[PDB]
Amino acid sequence: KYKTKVPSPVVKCCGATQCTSKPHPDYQCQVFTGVYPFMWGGAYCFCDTENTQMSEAYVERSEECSIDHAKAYKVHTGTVQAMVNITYGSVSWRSADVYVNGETPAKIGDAKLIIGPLSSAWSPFDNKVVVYGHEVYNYDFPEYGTGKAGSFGDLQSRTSTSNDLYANTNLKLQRPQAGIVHTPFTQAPSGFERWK
Amino acid sequence: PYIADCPNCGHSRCDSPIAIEEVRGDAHAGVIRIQTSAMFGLKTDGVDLAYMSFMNGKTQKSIKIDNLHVRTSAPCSLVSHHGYYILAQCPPGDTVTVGFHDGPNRHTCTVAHKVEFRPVGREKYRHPPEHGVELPCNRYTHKRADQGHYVEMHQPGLVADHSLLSIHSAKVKITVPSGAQVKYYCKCPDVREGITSSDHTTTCTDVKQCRAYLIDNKKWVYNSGRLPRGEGDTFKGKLHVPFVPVKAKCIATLAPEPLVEHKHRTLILHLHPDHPTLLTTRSLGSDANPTRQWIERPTTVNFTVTGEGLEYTWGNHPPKRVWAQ
Amino acid sequence: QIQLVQSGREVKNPGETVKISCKASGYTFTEYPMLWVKQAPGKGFRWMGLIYTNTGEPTYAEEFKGRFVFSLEISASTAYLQINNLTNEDTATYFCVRDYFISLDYWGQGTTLTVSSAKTTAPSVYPLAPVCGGTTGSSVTLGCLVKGYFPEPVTLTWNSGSLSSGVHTFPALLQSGLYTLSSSVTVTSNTWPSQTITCNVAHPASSTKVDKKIESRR
Amino acid sequence: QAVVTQESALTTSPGETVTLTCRSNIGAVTSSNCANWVQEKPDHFFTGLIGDTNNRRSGVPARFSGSLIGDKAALTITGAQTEDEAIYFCALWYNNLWVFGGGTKLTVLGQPKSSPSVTLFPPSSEELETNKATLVCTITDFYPGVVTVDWKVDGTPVTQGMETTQPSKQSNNKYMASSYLTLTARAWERHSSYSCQVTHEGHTVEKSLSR
Repeated sequence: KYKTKVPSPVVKCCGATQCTSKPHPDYQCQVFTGVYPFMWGGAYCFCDTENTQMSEAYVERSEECSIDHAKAYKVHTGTVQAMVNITYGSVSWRSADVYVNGETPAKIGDAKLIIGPLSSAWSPFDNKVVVYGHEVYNYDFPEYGTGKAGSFGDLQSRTSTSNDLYANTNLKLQRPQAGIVHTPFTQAPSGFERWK
Repeated sequence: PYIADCPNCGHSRCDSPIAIEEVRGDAHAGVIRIQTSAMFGLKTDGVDLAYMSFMNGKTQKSIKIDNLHVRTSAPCSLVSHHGYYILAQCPPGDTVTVGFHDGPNRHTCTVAHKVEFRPVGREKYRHPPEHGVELPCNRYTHKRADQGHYVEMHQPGLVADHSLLSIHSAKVKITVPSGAQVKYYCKCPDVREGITSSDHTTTCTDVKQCRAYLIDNKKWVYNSGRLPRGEGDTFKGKLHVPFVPVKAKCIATLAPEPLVEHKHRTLILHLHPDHPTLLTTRSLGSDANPTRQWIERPTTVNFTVTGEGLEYTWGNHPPKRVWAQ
Repeated sequence: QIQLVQSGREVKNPGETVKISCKASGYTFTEYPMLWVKQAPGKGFRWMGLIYTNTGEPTYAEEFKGRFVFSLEISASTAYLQINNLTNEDTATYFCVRDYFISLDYWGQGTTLTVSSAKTTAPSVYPLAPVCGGTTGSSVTLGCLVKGYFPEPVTLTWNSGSLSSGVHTFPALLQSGLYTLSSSVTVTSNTWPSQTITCNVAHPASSTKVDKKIESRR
Repeated sequence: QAVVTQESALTTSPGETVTLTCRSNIGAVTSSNCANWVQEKPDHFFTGLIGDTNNRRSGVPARFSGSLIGDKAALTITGAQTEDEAIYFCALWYNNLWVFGGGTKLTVLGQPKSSPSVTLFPPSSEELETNKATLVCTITDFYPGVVTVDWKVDGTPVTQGMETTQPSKQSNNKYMASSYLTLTARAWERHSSYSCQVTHEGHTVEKSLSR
């Protein structure tokens, strides 16, 4: 889930402050005029329409993104394993980890054993998978870079470290009301909020 | 201790020092991490986390925490404070409603935020019990020795203070806190920047047409949305967060055991939970044929078990398994 | 236990710079930052700012943001005040102070600056011995007159500082564009002139050091 | 941008209880102002007494306690002593800077009076070799700290040539001062009787030299 970690808006008191499209993820910024911002002393900007307010807000990974986070995957077939016990013959023991590919031995104990390949290639994982903590979902996640806001993957970071991401959150700033300092951020709660 | 604009500050939109931003009802353990714009913790100088520094005036007031109240639909329970930030064990609530008592006044602050507490588990409780299994919840720490993240905390912008703009018996008279930087002019033409000690105003007379400002950037702030930018620069002040979300194993849920009843390749199960419990199964044939249903109302259910087996998940109670030959 | 000992007092003509040191003793420098206070001749006490002896960041009072610069020889437990482009109205005494216990707990001795235009004149050191006749009491008072120097300061000791009890050193005073100072010392009548008593005077600005033994007039 | 105000001077007697206050121009003083009390003894000697309203610095006698009384910070000396005679300054914190009060001069009854110790020295000879002569009159250990010094060359009140310092406080809390009478090598050799007269708490002390 996102966090609309709003940078603190500019308030020019008499005249405009043009905004620029900073490279923050989903950097929504919209200049606003026609304010009279009550801040602790009543208003403070002495004009009345030239009072300008520039709201800016970008999307950022939550602190929970590091730890409580869904996780997509493109899943191929790989190679299956097993801790095969054989309490063999009179040997009476070997508990060894093996493979399935039909030329791999595993000389753990005394016996050499070749397994598979199995005929039952049903990977219960689908091609596309989402993963969450322990509950694994064979979900057709839309993709990195695309996820519709509100839908799953509104925030899409490659990894946790990745400062870049894709944040289609439909974050739309609105003008603050009646000459008061604040930042209307109108936004879909995450497609990670739903999906839980 | 920053001061911002609380939205429904008892009456209506005041400017409380405990103005609530970044409500996070995103964990599971009945807990919310909150940021006041007020920085409680140690005093102004050096002592005792359990004291209380908010802004009164331009000034702090680093005194005792005596009667804090976070609350929601019900009164919450504090967990710990550090910096601008408090952790508190709350129930669910449509809103969040915070406030201490200075002693002369209630002086609270309140806010909207959708809160819930699902515990982790297939049981949908409303509250953590005393018993049950432990399993990997998401939750915030008690502690402060914490660096797992840090939020930008650069300077404050100016602030209004019309207590400054007195009158010099005919002219409007600005003063200064301690030699702080007061940014000044009036609608008329007079002194145009203001980086001064206590000035007068030659031209204008009315207090209501002048720039009562306080560039007082000796201490940085949280970068609240309810902050005016310090226009000069992105000063330093990268500053940690205490209450990281951690992988605590909450003391957690458990649903009452089922009543297993045999039939021919069929489990009748008279069932009777405490709370809404997500039951589900997996007929282990390559035909999965699973089932899901939250059960809060006691219900006798049925499961066509096959020859090879079925499994059965009474909430976060462990999964069962069954031979029905 | 805690001693903050400051540099000695300087004289500087307008426009110059000064670096005043504060050497800290008794505490761990790093857990207690430094307050710099100006007590101006008439005006009373004023906070000039505070320096975080841990990070090194200074806070200046608004009155002091500009010509004033705090710094620290961390390594030697020293904090320093530097006042650049000295203005004549900066004559005053500056104290370093330790911030602790929700206030200030220890203050230094003070370093007094006298911003003033003037050349450099070495002092004349004159012995002051008792009147030519008699002088018979249980004790005896000798003196030392340090006349006509510029600028401040001068230091004065008696017998290299081993004789400090019974000493009165009199604050320097400006007369006809020059400073004059004096000191008296009182000892038992058996000590002098039996044992040698010597006035030690230093004037750093002129690199003048004078040792003057007090001799009997006859 | 705040003004701390303190009583100007207070006089008490040994054994009494005296209260000094510290008022803030912006509002009541509160615990978040962390009132500090500092004492200045003569010689630019500073020590901290109380901090954070009521924390007594270590090694400050218990007769000293701080508190908030009404809307101001207060310092109470319970059993004031003669040694407590000094200037007390209060300091208040205001979210980002400190503001010091003007200080209160406190006077405490004690220290029995003490007469001055006067000594007059003749111009040394190395100095008469400069064509100059300076008679130094030193006055130490007097209390109360106020004196009158009058010079008299040959029976006649000198009135030009003399300079008298201001009483300076010694360590024992008594005072000192010196007066200088500068003549010329020549003025020196002319007149014959010099005398430095010091008037203190009504008695007079005359120290004369004879060339």
